[PDB]
Amino acid sequence: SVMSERVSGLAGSIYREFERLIHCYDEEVVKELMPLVVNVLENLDSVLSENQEHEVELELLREDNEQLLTQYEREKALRRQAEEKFIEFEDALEQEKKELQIQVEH
Amino acid sequence: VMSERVSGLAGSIYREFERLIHCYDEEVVKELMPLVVNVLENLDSVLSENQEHEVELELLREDNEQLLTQYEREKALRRQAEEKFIEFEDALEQEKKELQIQVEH
Amino acid sequence: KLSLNRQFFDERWSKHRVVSCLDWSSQYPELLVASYNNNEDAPHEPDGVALVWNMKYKKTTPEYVFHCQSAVMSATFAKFHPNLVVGGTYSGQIVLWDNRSNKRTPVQRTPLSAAAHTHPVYCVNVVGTQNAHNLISISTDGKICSWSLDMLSHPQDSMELVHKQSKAVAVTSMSFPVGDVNNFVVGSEEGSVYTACRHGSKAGISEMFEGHQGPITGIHCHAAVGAVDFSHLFVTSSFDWTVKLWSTKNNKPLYSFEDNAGYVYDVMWSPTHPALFACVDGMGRLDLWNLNNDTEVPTASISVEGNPALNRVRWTHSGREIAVGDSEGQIVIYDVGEQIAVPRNDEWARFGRTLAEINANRADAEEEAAT
Amino acid sequence: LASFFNSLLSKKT
Amino acid sequence: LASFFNSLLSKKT
Amino acid sequence: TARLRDQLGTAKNANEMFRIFSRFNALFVRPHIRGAIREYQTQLIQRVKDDIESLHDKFKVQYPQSQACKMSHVRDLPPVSGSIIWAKQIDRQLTAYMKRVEDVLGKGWENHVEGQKLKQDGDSFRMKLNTQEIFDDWARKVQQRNLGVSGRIFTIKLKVNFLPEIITLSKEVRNLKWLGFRVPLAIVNKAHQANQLYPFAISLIESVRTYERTCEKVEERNTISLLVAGLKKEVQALIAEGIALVWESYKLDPYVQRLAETVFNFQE
Repeated sequence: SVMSERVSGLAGSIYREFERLIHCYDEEVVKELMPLVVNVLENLDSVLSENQEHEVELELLREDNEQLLTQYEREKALRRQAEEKFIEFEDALEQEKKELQIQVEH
Repeated sequence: VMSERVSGLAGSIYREFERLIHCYDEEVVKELMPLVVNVLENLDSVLSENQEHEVELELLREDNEQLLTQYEREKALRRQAEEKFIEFEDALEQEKKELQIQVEH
Repeated sequence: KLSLNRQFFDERWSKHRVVSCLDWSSQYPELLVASYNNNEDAPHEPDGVALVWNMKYKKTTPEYVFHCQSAVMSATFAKFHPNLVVGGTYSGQIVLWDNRSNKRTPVQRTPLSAAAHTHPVYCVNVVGTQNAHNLISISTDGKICSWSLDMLSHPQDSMELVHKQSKAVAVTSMSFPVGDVNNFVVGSEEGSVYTACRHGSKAGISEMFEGHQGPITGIHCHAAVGAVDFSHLFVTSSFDWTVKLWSTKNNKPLYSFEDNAGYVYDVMWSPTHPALFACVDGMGRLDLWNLNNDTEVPTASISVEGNPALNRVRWTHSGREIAVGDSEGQIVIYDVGEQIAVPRNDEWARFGRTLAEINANRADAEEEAAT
Repeated sequence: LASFFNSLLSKKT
Repeated sequence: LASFFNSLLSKKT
Repeated sequence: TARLRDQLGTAKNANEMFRIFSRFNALFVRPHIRGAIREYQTQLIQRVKDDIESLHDKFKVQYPQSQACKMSHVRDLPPVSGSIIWAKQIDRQLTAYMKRVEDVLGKGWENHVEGQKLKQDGDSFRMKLNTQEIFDDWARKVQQRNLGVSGRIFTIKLKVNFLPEIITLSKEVRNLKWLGFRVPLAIVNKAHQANQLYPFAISLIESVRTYERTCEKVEERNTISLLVAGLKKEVQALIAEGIALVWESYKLDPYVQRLAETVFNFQE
């Protein structure tokens, strides 16, 4: 769990205020507030670390969507190019084999 | 909307703040307010951003899986069509040249 | 042509100081005030120091010496009292100097209260008439106060120039249109020219003028008067390596001049030729731009020897000479030729065709960019 | 979230 | 992260 | 095409040829018009490369050794913000030259024979022209410095508890907000605290310095001590009134001029 610069900065300001309040009045100011602060401070780092994983997963899976769409479109087009060349070859060479058949029949 | 874990930890620091305000004086937290509301607002806003990211993540993952499956089926159809084409090619050319050697006889 | 005329330097005072303001007296057109920052080598020496120089005499010594304990970075003459020199310093005092008094200490100064300026003052000027005129000064924090020139311990009127949910602007430059007392324009450190009104129901900053990406370091309204009015135009300089021409009727810049390869510090119009101004840069190249000749190339440019940064530039009232001020402290003065300085009869009409063409070109370029 | 700690503070000042 | 203010506290104990 | 081949007979300098090349850019989508202009493009690329190299030598010196730092310091620019400004205007000139070469070569300029090196060097130069790390280091040292404003308005000899260098931080806050940087809110509120108290603190330190300069004069010339003791106790009472005040107090606003005019009266 690597701490960011922003969480370290605001924790430094919290450290400043806590040192000021320790020096100003007594020790008994901090003794119950800092465990109620440090868990929130850990939660900030945890939610930022999870959020950055969400961002990188979003980018990779998004670009995989735009890969898939155009690849499927290209593949459909080249299936079509297989599906009329079949027809043209079929009726052309069927007409030629039919003329061959009738010329060999007579 | 305020999230419940931030609300609970907020209640923890609220009763702590009440303890320090009632215990010594009123200047205990006069330098602590705009720090702590910034920290709690940071946690709430980042958690809300996480909440948006989760639902858009599940949508794009779902139609990603759908697109993968339909592209795989398109691969199957394309390969089947090419195989049928080359088979029909060879068979018809085969009996055609059998016809022309029959012609030459 | 551009040629050298005179060189001004003082070893005791002007050494190791940056010139910060230049002006020529209207009553005495052969005089030039100057303003200098502090000397970091000699803390025992006065920080602010003002020098008055002369044209008629051959003497290299300055005619008057004034100084102040804080660094003065804005100095000017008084328009309707010939014996007064107004200075604006780093601390925010608006000091007043008198040549008739034998003391080089400032004879009057404003208090350093919240009613007056506490941030540095870069613009000081006197506007009004012979029987009615005030002293106007805007500090860096946007505070503008009006002073009577006979009694300096209290400002007359004071308000803060704000915009964008009352955020204070950072006024760095200042200009006044000819024949106007209530309306004027300011530069800004925030990179945006504003229009301001002195008194009225909309007394304060009126309008955005947008288009500079750097801190604006010098503005000047048009000053040459002839057959056709041109007082709505002004030219700004900034750190963006550009000089931009503007008009008060347009929210957008008319034309950007991009001949430089460095910071541009001041620009001001010629008081005689209508389509002529000069700009200075960080490489000592004082350029001359004639808009009736060409809109992309300086008409005449010369470089200061040793190549220092030229802070200020200021024409004379005759328009035949022009004074620059460098970063080491020598006020170098050039005199321009008669083929450039002298306006011809159709020069106003040629500029009256010029600006329209410039605007048309601007429109074309903008449409092209949009498409 | 300002209002609530604000009440916290002014509730007795 | 918990170490910082724990040290903050143990200064005088 | 013949209407476009009079360019040398019209343009005598590369800047107006740049301008007329920018104006007529959309005619070069046609391949015949693109092929018609080839001897101009090489010279234009060489001029742009010379400008890019000149700006490289401009960036060869650093900001402390530059004259721009001196000229910014004489114009009340803090040095961090001046460095940020200088690097951003260098980057803006680089982007303007990239716009120029995109205009000269038409579309697809990044894949050209000459545009490939230009685009690669522009990318590698813009990687070195970012200003994030210097801003982060400034933010860290400001969050290490702790220029506080809180406390009593006097400190004991008489002096005011206010460092005058905190107004530099307010200048950097009001400059860096303009340049798109998101400074933390505590620093912005500290800058607000400095900018509120700065004229009052300046008047306080000026009145205190005036009071001690006239107190030295009073204690030097002791013969007139009976005449000037009428308001000396008055301004001492004002000082003792201000002893209880702190910087957070809202009663300092009448107090500063209520000290000031008495100091001026005692001077006069």
